[PDB]
Amino acid sequence: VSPPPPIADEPLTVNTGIYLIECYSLDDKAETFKVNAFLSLSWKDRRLAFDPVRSGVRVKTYEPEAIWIPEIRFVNVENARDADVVDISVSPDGTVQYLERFSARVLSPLDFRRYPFDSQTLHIYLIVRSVDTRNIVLAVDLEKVGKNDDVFLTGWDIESFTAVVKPANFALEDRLESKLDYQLRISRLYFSYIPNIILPMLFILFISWTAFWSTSYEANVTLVVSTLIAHIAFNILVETNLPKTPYMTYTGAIIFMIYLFYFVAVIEVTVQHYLKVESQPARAASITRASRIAFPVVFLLANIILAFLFF
Amino acid sequence: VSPPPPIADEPLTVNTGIYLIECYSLDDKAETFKVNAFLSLSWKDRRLAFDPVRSGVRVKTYEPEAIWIPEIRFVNVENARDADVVDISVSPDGTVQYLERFSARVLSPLDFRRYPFDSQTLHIYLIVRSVDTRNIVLAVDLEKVGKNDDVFLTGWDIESFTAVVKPANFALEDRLESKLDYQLRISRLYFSYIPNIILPMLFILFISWTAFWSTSYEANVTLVVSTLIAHIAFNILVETNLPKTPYMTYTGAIIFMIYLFYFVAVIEVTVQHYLKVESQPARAASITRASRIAFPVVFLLANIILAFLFF
Amino acid sequence: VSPPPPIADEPLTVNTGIYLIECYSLDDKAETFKVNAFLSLSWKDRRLAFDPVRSGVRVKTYEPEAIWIPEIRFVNVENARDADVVDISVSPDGTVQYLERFSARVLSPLDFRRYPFDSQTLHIYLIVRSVDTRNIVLAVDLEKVGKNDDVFLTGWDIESFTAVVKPANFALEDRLESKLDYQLRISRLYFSYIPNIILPMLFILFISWTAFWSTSYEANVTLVVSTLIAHIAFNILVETNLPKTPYMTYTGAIIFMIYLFYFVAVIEVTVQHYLKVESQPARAASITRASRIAFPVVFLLANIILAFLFF
Amino acid sequence: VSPPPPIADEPLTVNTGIYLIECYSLDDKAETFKVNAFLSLSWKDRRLAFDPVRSGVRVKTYEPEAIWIPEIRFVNVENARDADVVDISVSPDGTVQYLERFSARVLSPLDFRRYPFDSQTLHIYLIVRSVDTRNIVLAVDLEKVGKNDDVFLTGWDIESFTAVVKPANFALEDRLESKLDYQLRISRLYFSYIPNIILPMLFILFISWTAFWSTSYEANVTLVVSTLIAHIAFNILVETNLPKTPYMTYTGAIIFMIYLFYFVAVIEVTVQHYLKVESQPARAASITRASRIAFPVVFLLANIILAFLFF
Amino acid sequence: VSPPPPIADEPLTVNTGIYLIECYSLDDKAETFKVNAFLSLSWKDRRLAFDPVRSGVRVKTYEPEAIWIPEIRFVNVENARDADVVDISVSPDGTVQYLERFSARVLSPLDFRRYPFDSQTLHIYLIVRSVDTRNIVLAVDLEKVGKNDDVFLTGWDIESFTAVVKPANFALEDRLESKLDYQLRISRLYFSYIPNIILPMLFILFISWTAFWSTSYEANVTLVVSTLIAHIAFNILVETNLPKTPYMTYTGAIIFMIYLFYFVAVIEVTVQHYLKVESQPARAASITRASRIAFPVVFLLANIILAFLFF
Ligand SMILES: [Cl-]
Ligand SMILES: [Cl-]
Ligand SMILES: [Cl-]
Ligand SMILES: [Cl-]
Ligand SMILES: [Cl-]
Repeated sequence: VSPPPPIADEPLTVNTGIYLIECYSLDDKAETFKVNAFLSLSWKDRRLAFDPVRSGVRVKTYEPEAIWIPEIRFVNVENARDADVVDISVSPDGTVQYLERFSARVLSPLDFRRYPFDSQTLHIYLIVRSVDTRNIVLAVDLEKVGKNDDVFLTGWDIESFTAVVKPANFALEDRLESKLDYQLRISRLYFSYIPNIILPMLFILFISWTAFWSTSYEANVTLVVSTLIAHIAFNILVETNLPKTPYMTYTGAIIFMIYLFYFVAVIEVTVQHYLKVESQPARAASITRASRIAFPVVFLLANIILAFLFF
Repeated sequence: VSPPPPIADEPLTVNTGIYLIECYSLDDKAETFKVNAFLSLSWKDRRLAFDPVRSGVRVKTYEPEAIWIPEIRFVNVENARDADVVDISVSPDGTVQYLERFSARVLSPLDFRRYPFDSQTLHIYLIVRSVDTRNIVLAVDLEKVGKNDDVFLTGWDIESFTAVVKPANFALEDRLESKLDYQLRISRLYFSYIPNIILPMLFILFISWTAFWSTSYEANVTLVVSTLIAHIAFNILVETNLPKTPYMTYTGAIIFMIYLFYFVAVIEVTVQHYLKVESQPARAASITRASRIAFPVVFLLANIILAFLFF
Repeated sequence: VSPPPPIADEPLTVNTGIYLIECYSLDDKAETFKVNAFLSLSWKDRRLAFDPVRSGVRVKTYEPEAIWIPEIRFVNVENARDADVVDISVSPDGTVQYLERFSARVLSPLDFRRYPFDSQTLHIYLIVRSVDTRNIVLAVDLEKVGKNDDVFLTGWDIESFTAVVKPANFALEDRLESKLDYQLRISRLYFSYIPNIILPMLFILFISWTAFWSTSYEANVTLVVSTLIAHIAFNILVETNLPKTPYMTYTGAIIFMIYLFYFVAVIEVTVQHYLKVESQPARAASITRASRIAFPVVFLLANIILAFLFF
Repeated sequence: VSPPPPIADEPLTVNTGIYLIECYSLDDKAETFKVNAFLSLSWKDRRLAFDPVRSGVRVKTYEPEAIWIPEIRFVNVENARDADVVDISVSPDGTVQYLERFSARVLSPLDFRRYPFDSQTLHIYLIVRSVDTRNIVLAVDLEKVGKNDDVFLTGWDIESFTAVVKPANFALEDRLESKLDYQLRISRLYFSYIPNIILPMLFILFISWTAFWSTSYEANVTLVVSTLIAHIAFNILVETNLPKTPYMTYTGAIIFMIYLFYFVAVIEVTVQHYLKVESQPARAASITRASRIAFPVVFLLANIILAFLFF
Repeated sequence: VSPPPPIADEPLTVNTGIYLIECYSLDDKAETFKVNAFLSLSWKDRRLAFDPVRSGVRVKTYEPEAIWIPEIRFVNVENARDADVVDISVSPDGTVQYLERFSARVLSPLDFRRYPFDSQTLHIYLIVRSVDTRNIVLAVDLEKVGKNDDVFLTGWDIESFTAVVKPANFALEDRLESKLDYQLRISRLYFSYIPNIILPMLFILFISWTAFWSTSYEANVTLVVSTLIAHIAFNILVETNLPKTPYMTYTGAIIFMIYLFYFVAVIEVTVQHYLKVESQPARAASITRASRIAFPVVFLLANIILAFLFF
């Protein structure tokens, strides 16, 4: 089977449409997401036209083998989609109505700089390589584009499944290629963030600060070092629930600052001691009393600057 | 092969039935479960009818190729099912008796808010896309719906495999679609919950409370901080056995409250000390003696409120 | 091709036999095991019979397409087996000698209640669905059932590959089905159990008991709490080597009791102190001296009761 | 279905070209990377030549079956590529223009000796086995070699996709084989290295050094041992983000030196004590005061030697 | 197509040869290794013989369909190999020259008793099941057996790819089977063993021994228990880099002995104290002074006995 010849110097337009049946398995690491959906295509193959009175039928159904179907592919798929033809329906003028059900692991990039307040746009790029006998351009049939209301992505809000109606046609390896963009907007919904990650991580840091209402260097050391280990222990626990990135996340910035607040604390404790040791206990208690208000206020301000810096 | 024409303006009813052979691989994370089962279908194709005395046979067996079979699919499957035709049997009136054996990873959502007392309902949605020449509606043949007594899901009680006899018919991409709901009820059976998760997590919290029958700030600090690290260490150990959710679980609420009870404890210990340090040892021991009854009773009440709040 | 007609009202018997070539990949979690083996089948198709003098041949070899072969399947397989026909040989009386080489992930349940002294029986269930024209019953040909001497399952002793010659025939979806049971007996061989898991877990518990030959509440606390953390640390280390179950294991029972022996220990230490603190040092040292013999003996007895309870 | 006969004794040159569509899944462990790309090939099969006036066509398009295509393979692929023919175009002189779209997991080795400053060269080796009737040599058509601007490898800078135009021809199993080298240059971009790995690992080491401005052997021990455990705890946390190699990495060298700086520290602390214990408190404080400048300066120099040694 | 008839009562010899292209993915756990290679076969089918002057050709190339090819398989493969025919060449005497490129996950057993000094022999078993019309024996063509110089197995030294020229012919399911053994010798090259695993594990054990140059039971307890936790912590870190076996490894024996050296140490510390407590400080310091030389020397000897015991 060969492409349908053009009556005039015109390209064939293939009216696309993707309906998400079930969208799942979003790999925050691999920047992948698996989607099970419907692809719909329509074009005019005048060779396939018929007289309905003579044929005794209003619409003829054909097997993929039997007729010409355009080589539609995806740019950002891992390996080729696991498609299965659902229906092929030729109207008496030659307007083929194709529908397939596919499932493919897509590769859209993810940004976690604002984690756990991050929001994504998941791309699904449709392409069609123009043949040597006639060029092919894509088009979005807005009716045949949608999503099932039951489509669920646990911990995310599935905002909208839209499509840039504008196909960015370009040249590749001395041939025209028509490219459509299907964008799936999702926004994070991490509820348990504060009780699971921040709130307990804050208490461990606060427990460390009880070393300013103490003067025992033996108690002070246990207090600061022990809480530091408790901090690292808890970080190991929330390793799962955290973004594993080559850049700095919003949450990653907070965690880092907390490591520093342990470091500064130890300095205070060591100073408070070395002053008392060197018999200057005025400046010793002056520094401890200061820290009481200093450490918290500074932390608050720092976390404000920090926050606004990302948002 | 074309669909069977109606006698009048009626739709074709396809009598479904799923028999679970072996149900396994329930991913508590991915909200998936793999199932190996039998799909049975029945409809009336009057073209296929015969006079048994003339044909000399009671039932004729046909190859899938040879006769018309309806395109039945699943909505919530990951990738297409690994089906295989077992038998096709046409009775003398045209009633085709189809049977296939399949295996597919299903996507039903899971709720762990009541963990480890949670109970699920696992959905398997059957669909059939109506042809352009006649519409198709589904039906449940209650007899052909069941499960093998040996079907095992370790740590769960497989309650019932039922089906909502009511097919929710709807319109999609300008065509009718009939949808059936097959629900598999499972309820958790986590026996070792108390000895594996709660009982050792309780002892570690109690060990921390022995700081109210002490007055040594050096011992008190070691006691509370060390048990806090022991708590976090044990949490890392039961990380496996716990639900990894964006919402709060019943168990997750208990764990959180325990983090707080360490925080409050440290405050007590710091207060008991700062009072003794500031030479007010009456209010110092008053607070320690109070906590002895306070901390436990409060914890008990809190865990009662907590419990009833989920149940 | 259609089934071989009976002489009279008798069923066709298909003589089975499975020879394990290589048995591997036993998932203690998923309760699966992968097996690469030979399936052999024999039945009498009198239509296929020949006069060897006329045909000039002793045995005729046929292609699977060419002749009738019974639909043999497995009940507890994950997805369909990766079979490949090795040989089909018809003797002059019609006795077909079929042989295929397959590979399938089986689903037999595992019991770890006696871990690491547990022993399993791995089931491979063979079925054959009776046709509408004649019923089919299975049979074991003891000669064609065996295993390669090189079949290895690391850490297990492959005891015996046997088969219950009795096929449990039953009714399913209005038809007879013959079911054979192929059992593979394996017994655990965990040598390094004592040096890897128990022996170091015992020392950590003993180190904690050196708090009865001490009177320093500062030393006593460090001793008990630190060893408790060491205990939990080591439990995290042997998490791999341990059974992850919703029930109680033999080993899991020991581990739990050890958590309790830390709890009781802390009570002793706190009591020894609170008595010395309240100036009753007779009952203080009496309790410490007692524990010296008490804690060990009690532990021994408890571990005896415990052991006999499972065995 | 036979190769094109040579005009003279010269070999057939097949003009190659790979265009990376989407490059992803770089396994730092398995030394693999998955790539989805276009392979383009061109050669002259004079048998396929035509007179365009007589044939009434400018360019003839053929099915892979219909014409001779050279057996092109990859050396370093895991399993065979998931290729799909996009277009085959024969010009009137016999110049075949082949294009396929493939996806294969490649096996290029990785070197992490300079981690996280490492830079790789990812090899994709193209081969063609010379037939018994005529030899085949490869060639790079620089125009048909490139990459999509959107090709992303998270945490890496995709420098250049080049090809050594020189095909290294050699003999294998008594036949000529032409081998082309496609090199993909990538350089690491680990931004968060200092805040995620080094900076907190440095603070923990510094906290340990506060034992030189102390004289309490009880505090000194807690200080050094606790930080050592905090060190090991943090190493467990950054286990993910680190190279798991049988050789020494740059980072691995730093980590090792840090383990040693804890060891030397403990010696100091033990010495400072044993001197004070043996009533030689001049050499006791002399050693502590020394370490104050010693430990840091030595560490700095050591890390300089260390650094220059890899770079 | 049927097998080539013999001249007399002789068997057909098929000259084998495997050339490793890329050998990778060695699972130390699953005892598997994936290999991408060339399989070459040669036999004499006198039916296929030709007169080169009449045929006008030196060598004729045939499609797998067209001529008879022997059913060669592997014994220790997981699932069937992903083979692809590269070339079939018949010389004028009937000597067929077959070549295929395959990729299969092999199952050879591994021994880690001498870890990280272990050395393996990786088996690839070739078999051919003799037909009912003529028997088939295998043979090694030493020329067609080899490996690519670039074949890499990270952390191992690929010593030699050899083959036992002696095919172990045997009877299975009433038929002859010829079995060839292809052995791949590999020896471990774990360079970073000492700096990554032993050297830091030694320091942690030595840090514990600084309790013999101390008399503070409070310091002594912290010292020994803390280092024990540091030991367990480091063991968790090197869990990756270690062999997960049901038997005892060389390394596993060292680790165990170290657990014991902590146990003995605690006893010393407890004794040194209980003697000083019972006012016998001569035997108290005598035991501490002894241990100073005892513990190290004993450890050295023990590690010598230990070492020689495995080697
Ligand atoms: Cl695609
Ligand atoms: Cl489906
Ligand atoms: Cl099966
Ligand atoms: Cl390839
Ligand atoms: Cl094979």
